[PDB]
Amino acid sequence: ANFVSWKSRTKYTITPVKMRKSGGRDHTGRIRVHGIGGGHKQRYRMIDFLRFRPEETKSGPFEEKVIQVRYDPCRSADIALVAGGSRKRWIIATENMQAGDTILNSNHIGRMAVAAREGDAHPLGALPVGTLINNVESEPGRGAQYIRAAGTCGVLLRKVNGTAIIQLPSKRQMQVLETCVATVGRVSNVDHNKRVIGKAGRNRWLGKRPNSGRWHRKGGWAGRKIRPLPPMKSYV
Amino acid sequence: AAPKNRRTIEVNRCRRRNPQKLIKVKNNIDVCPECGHLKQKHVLCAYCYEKVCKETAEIRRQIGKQEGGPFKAPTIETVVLYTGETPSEQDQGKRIIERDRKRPSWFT
Amino acid sequence: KKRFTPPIYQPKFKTEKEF
RNA sequence: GCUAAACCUAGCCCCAAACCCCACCUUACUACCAGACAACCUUAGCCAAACCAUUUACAUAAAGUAUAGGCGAUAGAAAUUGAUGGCGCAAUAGAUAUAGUACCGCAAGGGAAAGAUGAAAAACCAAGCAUAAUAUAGCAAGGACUAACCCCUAUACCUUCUGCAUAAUGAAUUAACUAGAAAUAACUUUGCAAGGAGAGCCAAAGCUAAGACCCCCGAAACCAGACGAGCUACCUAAGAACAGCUAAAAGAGCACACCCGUCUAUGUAGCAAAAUAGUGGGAAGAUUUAUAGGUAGAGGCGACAAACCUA
RNA sequence: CCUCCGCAUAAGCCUGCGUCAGAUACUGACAAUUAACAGCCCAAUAUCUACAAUCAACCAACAAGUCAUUAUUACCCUCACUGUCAACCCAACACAGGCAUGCUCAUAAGGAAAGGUUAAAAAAAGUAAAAGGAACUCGGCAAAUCUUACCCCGCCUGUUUACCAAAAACAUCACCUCUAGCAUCACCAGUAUUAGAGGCACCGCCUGCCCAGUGACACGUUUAACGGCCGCGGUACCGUGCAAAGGUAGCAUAAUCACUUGUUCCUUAAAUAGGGACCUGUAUGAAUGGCUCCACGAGGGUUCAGCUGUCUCUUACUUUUAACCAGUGAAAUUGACCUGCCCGUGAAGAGGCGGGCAUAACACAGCAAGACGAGAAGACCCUAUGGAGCUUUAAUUUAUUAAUGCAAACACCUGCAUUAAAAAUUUCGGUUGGGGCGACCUCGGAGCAGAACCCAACCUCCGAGCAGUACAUGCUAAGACUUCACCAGUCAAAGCGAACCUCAAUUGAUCCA
Ligand SMILES: Nc1nc2c(ncn2[C@@H]2O[C@H](COP(=O)(O)OP(=O)(O)OP(=O)(O)O)[C@@H](O)[C@H]2O)c(=O)[nH]1
Ligand SMILES: [Mg+2]
Ligand SMILES: [Mg+2]
Ligand SMILES: [Mg+2]
Ligand SMILES: [Mg+2]
Ligand SMILES: [Mg+2]
Ligand SMILES: [Mg+2]
Ligand SMILES: [Mg+2]
Ligand SMILES: [Mg+2]
Ligand SMILES: [Mg+2]
Ligand SMILES: [Mg+2]
Ligand SMILES: [Mg+2]
Ligand SMILES: [Mg+2]
Ligand SMILES: [Mg+2]
Ligand SMILES: [Mg+2]
Ligand SMILES: [Mg+2]
Ligand SMILES: [Mg+2]
Ligand SMILES: [Mg+2]
Ligand SMILES: [Mg+2]
Ligand SMILES: [Mg+2]
Ligand SMILES: [Mg+2]
Ligand SMILES: [Mg+2]
Ligand SMILES: [Mg+2]
Ligand SMILES: [Mg+2]
Ligand SMILES: [Mg+2]
Ligand SMILES: [Mg+2]
Ligand SMILES: [Mg+2]
Ligand SMILES: [Mg+2]
Ligand SMILES: [Mg+2]
Ligand SMILES: [Mg+2]
Ligand SMILES: [Mg+2]
Ligand SMILES: [Mg+2]
Ligand SMILES: [Mg+2]
Ligand SMILES: [Mg+2]
Ligand SMILES: [Mg+2]
Ligand SMILES: [Mg+2]
Ligand SMILES: [Mg+2]
Ligand SMILES: [Mg+2]
Ligand SMILES: [Mg+2]
Ligand SMILES: [Zn+2]
Repeated sequence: ANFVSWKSRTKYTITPVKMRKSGGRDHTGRIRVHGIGGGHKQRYRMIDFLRFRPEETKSGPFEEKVIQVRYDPCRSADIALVAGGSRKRWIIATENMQAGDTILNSNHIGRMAVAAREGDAHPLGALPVGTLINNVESEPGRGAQYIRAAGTCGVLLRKVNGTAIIQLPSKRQMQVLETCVATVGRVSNVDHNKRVIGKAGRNRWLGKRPNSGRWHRKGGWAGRKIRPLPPMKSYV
Repeated sequence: AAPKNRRTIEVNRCRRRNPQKLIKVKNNIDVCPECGHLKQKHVLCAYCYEKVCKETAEIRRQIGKQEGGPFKAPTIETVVLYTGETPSEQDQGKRIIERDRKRPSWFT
Repeated sequence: KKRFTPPIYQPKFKTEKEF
């Protein structure tokens, strides 16, 4: 096939980017994932998951102003247009994030624990134990990859050594270098879990094609499986 | 239903040469005393009828020329006058159709 | 199973001939 | 006496010898702009083994020997030896070929037919019918007879079968075409003869040579490589359509266009290789639909109907 | 008189009803469609571009949306090329089909249902119909009217076998199970309130017990995984066995094996129908989801009332068809036919044969009893050491992936093993009172088969797949028998060497080990 990924943009921007649906088809053209196809046309809004990204020629902790909080078609959680210095950028909005709020992004790990305030980004080592976090990075400077869905909140359990233990929303524990940044509070759109589709048409709008009509026998995997919680996933 | 066997040429000849199939000789043909062409007794002579039809066509073309358009039928009688002929007292008050030829002998 | 035998068209040249 | 009949050369087959202006990869046949992308990788299967599973061929002589082999079907060496046309075709033949054209298919691809005067054109015969329809009764004829019929006798053919007039198969009919290939061992006839044969091989009358016996059409299939998503299944890009009324931001109701195809009738070689008329379901949505692109057969796609993927 | 239309653009086609001349909407020649409409575009490098649309204004949103530049550097000096026709395309055709868009919404544009006659049957379309009003029929199919109420299934809108099934099947919101801690080609430019693999099916009440077995996960757990959820003795409850638990709630003659038309009440004059019930199911039953229920359905039943030609019971008329006249002109089929009826016969249903009867010749229009009529080398059934699809817990494999372990190298790659996943190749014996099921398949004895031999049966009856004794139960060798072939199986003189086999069957080749 001649499939070329629409994700060719190289420069970050605030403008919604015109996407191209895949319908679950790989670059070879064959279906790789079923149940995807159609739905309302959407435009991608480039999200800056590296919350501590000091502006060019600048460094150190910096503040920003929340211009607005906007529904994002590409994400369960709604996003926020956060502007600082002479730049703007899309970020993941926390639960109680309103327009006009001030958001602090710092890389400083003080000897004491910073007073956690919802919406700000601090290194995990700077947070008090037990604070609710989101948009956690696997490695320092990698960028947020975990706890990004609507209403998801990780927990800061321990800060042994130069490492921090994070309870992910799936309850799995995660060891990360304390220098990696994570935002305070739970992700916005907390009531996303209580959304009623109502009609098959709404699923088709969202872009989920109906399940296959073929009847499958349920094997040994089907029965409820109670397992011990998996061990910590370490990144040190 | 389809034929169970081919019908022979003998049977076919019987069927298609049975006198019911054959054309019947017509004994009602006769010579027209006027022109001498053949005509069926009850039917009008083809030659004479064609003469009359052609003269009628000429007269009707003159009628159309005089009328000059559709829906202009006269409200008076019509008389056809040929070369060398003048309207009579009866012809007075009637639309005159002039034909540029001698009156046919059969026409009166 | 459904049985269908597609019609077979005779070549056009056979019937297109002219004096 | 009409359809028609014929015809001889266009060419072809097998051998020998010999080695063989401009435009055009973009939507080919399109004068004229920054590329970068580059090829190599065991054939398989049918089939035989009466299945199928290891397996199953792709000069002479040694020799069908050594060997291999579900040691079986079958496979099978080497050393060594020495090494100038036609008892062809002649227009259903011979090349498919007058031409890879016409035509058919989206494409890969399939694939025809035929012509006949003469030195000069600046010169009686197939079927089918008609001449000429038919006379009681009968496998259509035979014995006959003065006499066509009338009289008497007579259950078409082929194949298949225990057995067929069989109401079992095939056949309208004419013309043309259309189907028994060969080893071993024997037999017959020659030649020579304990030897024969123009190296090799055989031999306790054999050896050498010749003659003479082994068909045609037909599957569903299997595998390899191409070609196909202009139909249809689904998807991608960017478009278009949805009157009117009730209701009110509705996978809402009635209802056009539009999409579909519930039931009836007709049609069933049809207008149509799935239609027509009426009737009916939806008709602002999970809708319908124009354009271009994508997924390819050990596959794709599928609101699974084993659906659809050029009837 | 009709008008579905029609006129343009798109797409498609490619000169395909313009003129002249010849023929007999054809052939040859000549001519033609003129760009403004449309196509054919853009110099770079960076840098910008949160705020739909819907009369965009209130409003209401969700499915979150077609519409934008700047900065510097370059640069004008010189309107080409191509489509333009038509009665047109895809359907083998001048095919009643397919065919996007803008206007026209019945037309200003575009067309002609009747070749002529007659007015037979049968057939098609339509209209009208006395009295009755479903008495028709499987069924109110069709037609006519506009019409109530109760059930089953599915919640619903949707989807499906293009070309016999539109459904109760598939999907479906909702609920639930399982898997996954993660980024530069899908999932996803997403991150556990996410994504994927599934089951069931909105909602309401619920979803009972069981982990013994299989599977899966773990190093015991799991059933909203595959699945399962009882007896005995005594006279419902009193004791006992067994099991993992003994089917719980609910519903129940069900779309639920049979009994079946279950038994009753209602409904009808009459009901194998329908509805309501039952000590109604050892073959009901709970996300293999159970009950209830609002709406909805061309789904399947039943029904009030009306309606009507469905019918009692058919009739009349118009059109088409039809028949006749004219033109043009197929198809399957066809051994030949000089092609009768009755009875009998026969390859077990005669036009053709035997005995009777009948019998001038041919047309035309109807009919469908026969020509075992045409049509498709029957799709039913069997067979073939003929296929293919699918499933596996059929045989053979792991070449291929995924894991591991061992080497090799210092995670990857390579080689070797093991385990899974996925697959691949191939087969699915025979006899048989058709096939299947059952039984049988080899050997011996007795009858059938009385007397040389031999004789079938899914015929009648018995048995065998050893055992015992001996260790010359060694070696050789004439001649014979022979299970109707061969293979195999038998007996045996003489001789050497010695001493001084029983038994009816009591078994199995080759290759290969
Ligand atoms: N067997 C055979 N002989 C041929 C063939 N063609 C040609 N010849 C022979 O060639 C010889 C010479 O032919 P010519 O035509 O007379 O002479 P050429 O042209 O010098 O001959 P080539 O060198 O063979 O071309 C004659 O003996 C021919 O018969 C062929 O096809 N087969
Ligand atoms: Mg399902
Ligand atoms: Mg074989
Ligand atoms: Mg064979
Ligand atoms: Mg050699
Ligand atoms: Mg030829
Ligand atoms: Mg003749
Ligand atoms: Mg007969
Ligand atoms: Mg016969
Ligand atoms: Mg037969
Ligand atoms: Mg026949
Ligand atoms: Mg397409
Ligand atoms: Mg509307
Ligand atoms: Mg609606
Ligand atoms: Mg099914
Ligand atoms: Mg099926
Ligand atoms: Mg007409
Ligand atoms: Mg007529
Ligand atoms: Mg009446
Ligand atoms: Mg009745
Ligand atoms: Mg009634
Ligand atoms: Mg009745
Ligand atoms: Mg009806
Ligand atoms: Mg439904
Ligand atoms: Mg529906
Ligand atoms: Mg579909
Ligand atoms: Mg169908
Ligand atoms: Mg359909
Ligand atoms: Mg249907
Ligand atoms: Mg269902
Ligand atoms: Mg009834
Ligand atoms: Mg006629
Ligand atoms: Mg009889
Ligand atoms: Mg007749
Ligand atoms: Mg019959
Ligand atoms: Mg028949
Ligand atoms: Mg047959
Ligand atoms: Mg076989
Ligand atoms: Mg013997
Ligand atoms: Zn006259």
